Amino acid sequence: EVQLQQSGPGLVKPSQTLSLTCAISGDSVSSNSAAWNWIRQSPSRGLEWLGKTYYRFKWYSDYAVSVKGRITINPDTSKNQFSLQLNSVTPEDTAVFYCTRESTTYDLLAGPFDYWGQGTLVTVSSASTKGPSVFPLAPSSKSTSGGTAALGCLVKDYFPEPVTVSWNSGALTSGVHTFPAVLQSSGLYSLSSVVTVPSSSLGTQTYICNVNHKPSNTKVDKKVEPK
Amino acid sequence: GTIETTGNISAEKGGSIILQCHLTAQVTQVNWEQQDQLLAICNADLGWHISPSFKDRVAPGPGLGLTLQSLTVNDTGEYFCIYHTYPDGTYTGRIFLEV
Amino acid sequence: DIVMTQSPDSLAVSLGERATINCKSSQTVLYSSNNKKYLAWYQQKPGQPPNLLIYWASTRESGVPDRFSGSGSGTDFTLTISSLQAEDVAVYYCQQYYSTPFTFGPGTKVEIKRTVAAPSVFIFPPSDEQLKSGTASVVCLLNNFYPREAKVQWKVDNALQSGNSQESVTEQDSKDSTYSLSSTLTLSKADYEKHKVYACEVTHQGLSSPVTKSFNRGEC
Repeated sequence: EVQLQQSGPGLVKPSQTLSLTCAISGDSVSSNSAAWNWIRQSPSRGLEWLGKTYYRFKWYSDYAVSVKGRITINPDTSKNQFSLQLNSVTPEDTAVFYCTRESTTYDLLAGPFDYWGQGTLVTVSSASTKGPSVFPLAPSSKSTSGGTAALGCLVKDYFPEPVTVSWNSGALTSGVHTFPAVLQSSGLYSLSSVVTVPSSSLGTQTYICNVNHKPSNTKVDKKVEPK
Repeated sequence: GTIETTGNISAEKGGSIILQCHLTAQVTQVNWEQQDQLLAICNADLGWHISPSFKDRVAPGPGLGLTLQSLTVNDTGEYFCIYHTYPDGTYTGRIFLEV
Repeated sequence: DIVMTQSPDSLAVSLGERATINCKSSQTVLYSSNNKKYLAWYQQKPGQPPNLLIYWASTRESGVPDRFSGSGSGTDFTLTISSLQAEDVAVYYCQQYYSTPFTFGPGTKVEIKRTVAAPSVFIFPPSDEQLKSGTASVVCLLNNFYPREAKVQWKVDNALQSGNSQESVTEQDSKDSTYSLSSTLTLSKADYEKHKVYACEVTHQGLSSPVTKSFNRGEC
């Protein structure tokens, strides 16, 4: 199978340029059976194609009219990857940017997007990065004896999105609910990550949420205990 | 080498125009171009393929030629028939269209 | 440009029952020379990229199960799920790859109709670590309920609160088809210390009367 790894910062100041890369594994950039596209997604505009680069017997590029003059998608044959450069970035460019492979095997100049990268959330803002403050959501002392109890972590006052939350270094996955973040009056994000566990295990089993905010290189481990 | 293009030709708006090119060596693929945009590909082993930007008004013409339908004032300019040959390499030809 | 439209905005179907979603292009995506329809279907589960399901209007992609199938032709297309599974809850898109720019539809959110499940309500006071920093967030959690419609009210000394709370909801669970919600009331340290009773009143279809979880500030 083909694997596409995305990299590059998410936070871009207005008027400055966004630069992302899509490293390819399992295929070549100069493939005659493929085109290398950039797609964006936002709740306002849905899914929108931005541009592509393909090599048949010469390198070609095709871009959307909504970004011509700002966008550049160039390949790198030695590093087996393709870039995206969006100049003069405005708050309207805030979106999840996906790199994807267009499978052009039957029709050499057209095909569907058969493989996609994980996506990069790009936030257009002048605000500086801020790591999260993690606080426990302790299980209640009035829990059901021989029932289930809820506990969690409040990941407050961070910017930009996203944060990742795991429990017991990724061992506890069952019954976990990491809610989507909300933008607060202050302009910083906040989310809760909860988990329902057996009430009888609160004395013996330890619970620790592991929060990673890659934009500011912050890693906070927080132990959630009763009382 | 051999570069034999149709020449600097013209046609009216709304109509169609045929783009001819003639080449000594094995032709692997012929790429048609509207200035810098790719119009069509005629691969020897995989056939004719039209760009999604031109499927609506470009059809394969006679031989390795092309037919540009529904002409507009924006179609004025240079047109190139790239000939990727083996072992001779690439040979290109220019055609100017006025409308 | 070719505009893509999808007739059902959202669709709720019981587990194991058929779900058919419609798509339409403003022009025919059928190319005569090869008799192919340049149309694709994608599935996008929350927080992950879209996955290709069908291409050429009816060809199933490798690895995608037999319950997904495509039909319809030229301009009107239809994606069918013969028996909808819990894991199939996602937004499904159609796309044309006929002319540049390649365009997508608005998407159709496919969800499951299931029995009414009442939430398990939990209230969490602010931690001493957070109060020390100068703020008090009180979190009320409604766990695994159905349908999504739920009203959560905050009361501080029996006074209804307004403008100082924010709520968040998870998308429908891929195994039990329920939702979860957290409502967070945020006060300053000084305000939190001015009041005693902090209550979260929850009204839901699965509850005969509202459930109130509350605590008194200071070890309760």
